[PDB]
Amino acid sequence: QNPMRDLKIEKLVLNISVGESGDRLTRASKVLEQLSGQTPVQSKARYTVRTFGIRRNEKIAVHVTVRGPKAEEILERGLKVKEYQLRDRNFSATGNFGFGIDEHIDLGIKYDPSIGIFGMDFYVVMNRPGARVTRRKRCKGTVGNSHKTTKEDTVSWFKQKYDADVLDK
Amino acid sequence: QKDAKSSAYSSRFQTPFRRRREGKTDYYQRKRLVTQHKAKYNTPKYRLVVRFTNKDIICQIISSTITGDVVLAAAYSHELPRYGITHGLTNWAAAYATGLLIARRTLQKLGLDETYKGVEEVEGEYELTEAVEDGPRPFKVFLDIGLQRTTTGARVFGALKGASDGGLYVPHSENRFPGWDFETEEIDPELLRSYIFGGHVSQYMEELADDDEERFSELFKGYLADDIDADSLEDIYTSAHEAIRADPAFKPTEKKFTKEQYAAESKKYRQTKLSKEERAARVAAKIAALAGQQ
Amino acid sequence: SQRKLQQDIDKLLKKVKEGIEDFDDIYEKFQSTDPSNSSHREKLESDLKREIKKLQKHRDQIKTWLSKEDVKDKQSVLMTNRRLIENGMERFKSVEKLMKTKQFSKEALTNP
Amino acid sequence: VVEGLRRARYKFPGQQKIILSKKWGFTNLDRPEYLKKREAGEVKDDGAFVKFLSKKGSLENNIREFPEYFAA
Amino acid sequence: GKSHGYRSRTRYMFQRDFRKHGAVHLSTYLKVYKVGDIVDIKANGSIQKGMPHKFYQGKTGVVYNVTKSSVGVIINKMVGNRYLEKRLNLRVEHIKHSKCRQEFLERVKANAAKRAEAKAQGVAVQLKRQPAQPRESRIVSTEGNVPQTLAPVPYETFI
RNA sequence: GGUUGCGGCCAUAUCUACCAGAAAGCACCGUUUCCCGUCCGAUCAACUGUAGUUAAGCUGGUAAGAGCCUGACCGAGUAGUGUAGUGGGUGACCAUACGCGAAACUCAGGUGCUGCAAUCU
RNA sequence: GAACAGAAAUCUCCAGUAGAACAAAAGGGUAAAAGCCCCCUUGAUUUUGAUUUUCAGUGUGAAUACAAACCAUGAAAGUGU
RNA sequence: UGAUUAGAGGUUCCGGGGUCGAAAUGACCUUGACCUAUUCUCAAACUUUAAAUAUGUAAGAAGUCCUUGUUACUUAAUUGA
RNA sequence: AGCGCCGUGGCGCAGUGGAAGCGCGCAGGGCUCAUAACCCUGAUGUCCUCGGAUCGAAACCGAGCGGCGCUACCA
Ligand SMILES: [Mg+2]
Ligand SMILES: [Mg+2]
Ligand SMILES: [Mg+2]
Ligand SMILES: [Mg+2]
Ligand SMILES: [Mg+2]
Ligand SMILES: [Mg+2]
Ligand SMILES: [Mg+2]
Ligand SMILES: [Mg+2]
Repeated sequence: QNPMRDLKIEKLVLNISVGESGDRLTRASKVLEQLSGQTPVQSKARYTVRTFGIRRNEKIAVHVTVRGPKAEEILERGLKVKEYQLRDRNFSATGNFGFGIDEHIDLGIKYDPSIGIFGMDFYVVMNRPGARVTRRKRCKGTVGNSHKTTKEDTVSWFKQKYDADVLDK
Repeated sequence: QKDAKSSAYSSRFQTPFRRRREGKTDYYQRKRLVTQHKAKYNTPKYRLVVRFTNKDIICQIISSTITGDVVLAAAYSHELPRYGITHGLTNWAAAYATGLLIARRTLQKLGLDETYKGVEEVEGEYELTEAVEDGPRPFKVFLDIGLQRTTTGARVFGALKGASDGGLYVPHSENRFPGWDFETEEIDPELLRSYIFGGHVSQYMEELADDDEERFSELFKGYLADDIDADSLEDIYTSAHEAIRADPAFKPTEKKFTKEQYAAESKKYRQTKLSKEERAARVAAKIAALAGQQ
Repeated sequence: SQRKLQQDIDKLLKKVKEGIEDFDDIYEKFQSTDPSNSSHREKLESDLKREIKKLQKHRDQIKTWLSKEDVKDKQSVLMTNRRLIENGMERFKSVEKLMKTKQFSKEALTNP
Repeated sequence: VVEGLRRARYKFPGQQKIILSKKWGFTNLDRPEYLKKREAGEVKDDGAFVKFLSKKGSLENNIREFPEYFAA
Repeated sequence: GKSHGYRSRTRYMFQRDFRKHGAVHLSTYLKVYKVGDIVDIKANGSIQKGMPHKFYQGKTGVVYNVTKSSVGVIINKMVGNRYLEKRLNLRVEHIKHSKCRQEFLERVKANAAKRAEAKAQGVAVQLKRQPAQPRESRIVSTEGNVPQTLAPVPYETFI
């Protein structure tokens, strides 16, 4: 039936994969911390690759995970930039989705010439209550099939919320 | 079409132990716990098994045999109403009281209670049950916290402290008790005593009742219904401790029924297996309907 | 015989040392050519090229010696001689690139 | 084909025998057993071989294939 | 050159088995060994400490020493023209109790019970085992068992 | 008989797809002052048992289910093999005598049992 | 599945009995680990003995299990020569 | 695990060809791979399974049972060894 | 047959884990009446093939292909 199987936002992860380390990475991290209210975490390259100009253990990206009401606040702040319009490609087969934006000033962030301009990748992980069966330490289990979120119910949720429309296929 | 497993995979799959599949036992820890110095031939090794569920604390004294584990004595948090604790049956003080109760219970049923009185005047100091001379050694038991995280302030160590102050000899250091300052490697006894007597919930009750009354009515509703204010829980915990030291004798319930009386209704409710002949009849009817051209 | 081997070891080591020595004087005279004398500059380049080719050949022999020949005692001096040959090699490479670069070629014009 | 195999036998060392098998082709069933199996619908041809219906397995797939055997 | 290490030719011997890899069950640690017990040696590849040499795999010996996590066993090794006694310190994961010894102890107490019983009657217990004696006479009937005649079969290809 | 804690043997217990689950118990669940830990009170920690829900977990059942397990005078006394011959055969190898004796295959059946303690219409 | 970002950069979910990794040859062994990350450390310590392999039951090398100390870690059982 | 024969059914938002094509997360057909269910033949350094022959031990008096003596070992304990 | 070397631009050759160059040729422009010479520039590679180690190499370690050189003695 439908007692407490409502699709809530588990988390929103904001990723910024910079081409290199240094001042630009620190500036992107300052963008992320003034946006999210939390300090972000940097991510090193898994291996060397010459055509992208990165070495192993280089700190080439920075991301942050946001939960709670601030998650949907930043999400609607990005959705109004995306015109409340998303491709169905943007929705995963497991029920999660995401979208990338450029030029983060669209989110109402007052520009400072110190930090500069950065594009981001939003990804939204959705689930139902009872998701800690797979996350807890003791008596770890797997979520049932009728409780698994998927693309059809998450696009129905996303359309009945936000008054949004999905794009063609 | 996607979530499929091959017959070779299912034939080569080695299932773990059943408790591992259930996710309830760490066998790596169990081997180090239950094994004995072989020159102590049949000497049992005793585990203080402390488990925390929602709404309950389970304390057991358990030895191990080859056919299974054997319980000396158990103490649950839901029988603290015998001793005057009605609310907060999973907090730190309830863990301490359960540890003290199972310690006194095992000491009484072993006869080691008139000696090894434990700590009567509780003040929050760190000390173990020392062996009294000219007499028997104290009963030795080791913790089995299971998969629970060792953490400074965790109430498994409140159960530890309760069992140790009850007169049991359980080996431990003090760097996991609340009040252990990290940079100054010492224990603060007064914060530990406050945690024993529930100061950490009484302070919350006060700093909620002063400003946010809707939360203080949502939770702590039972304290409001039973006129329990913040300062009283210290003395009801002291009275529960002295009642525990008065009689840990484990009066059980009257059960309201019999084993077969429960079993009749549950046997009526449980689903049964489908026998071979009726399974064959089922598949024959499935052939006659599905494959019988509708 | 290990004796005949170590004999030719010592022979190549003294040949390498005198080759380094008549490389270094050509190097410093290249740096002191008074670069107006461009003919003498190019002569000094082509003169130290022969010496570094001789040392390169000796280095290949040292490579084979350390690989297969069971030198059995003198890994140290064979390695130090190899390090000196290769440092003279990159010295010659810096010299020869410095003369080979052209003043308005694209490699000169992008980054001084 | 007996003469072809007899001609091919000269190219081999040792002794070889030419045996007419009682099996239907490259299968493992005898001729009348395969005949009484194929008059019903429990055979289903493949590229060159043939798949058989077994009493084991899911009834749904067993009826999805071999429908003529189940159309009794 | 030749190779005779401590674990030469132990490839399949110290393999674990099919589908019982991983940790060992707790009965091996819960079992109690005493001085004079008779134990069989079967090495466990999962436990690398205290392993027996490959010669002693499947060998049966007598316990002479009990330590914290190990057991001293005495084996008779055939060396040259005589046996030598070999003292082995083996962790208990490579050791199990011999079942023949306890089945002999049950036979001992059963013989004791028989003797103690029949001492009150004097009926000549005859406590020794006896081999399989030749079977004595019997009369087999044909009622519902008329003999069925068999014959050798001719040759057929069967391909 | 159900359930919880601790287990023993470690798939007859696992896996895939559905269905059901009185009571209680577990569970999801609610909160962030305190101890504590995280980029994130998601995990971990603490508090409440209050606001709710059996949706999931968990238990059970179903499936000519996969897998697994047991048995067969099913294959087959076959393959192989110890011993014997001044046995056969140019040889390769193969029969016979006294003995031991499989695996796959096929068919049939089954799909956790159980220990200590506590609790439940 | 997610801007630049593509076959390969970073992030998220699902499946995943090991198809990876464990300095090196190959072979065993290992999944709340023996793998990866983090914290603390020096037990890679002292005193001599016993035992296993090679074997003459000699040596050398390597290894095993205890005893007597002094320590490390961990809540602890324990583990560490 | 590795080797290996032959077809069948499929999958390309995703191999190479042509065709209808301006192209299209378009269409038809050809050929390669990837998957599914089959099929033929194999392994000293592959294996679920697994013999025969060889191989270790035991079949008591130095044994068993009952009772209670020693210890500085061991146990919470006259508990065990 | 064994051993050792070599294989890089069109030709002859260098080349050490952060990774392809020297000379002559070739192309464009200039000078010259014109061509050489000369001046200013530019382009040029399956690093013999195949696989592996490495985070990564032409280099390190293997399989062959091709071409060279040394030895093949005592009767
Ligand atoms: Mg642990
Ligand atoms: Mg084996
Ligand atoms: Mg070691
Ligand atoms: Mg660990
Ligand atoms: Mg030795
Ligand atoms: Mg030690
Ligand atoms: Mg020109
Ligand atoms: Mg000209």
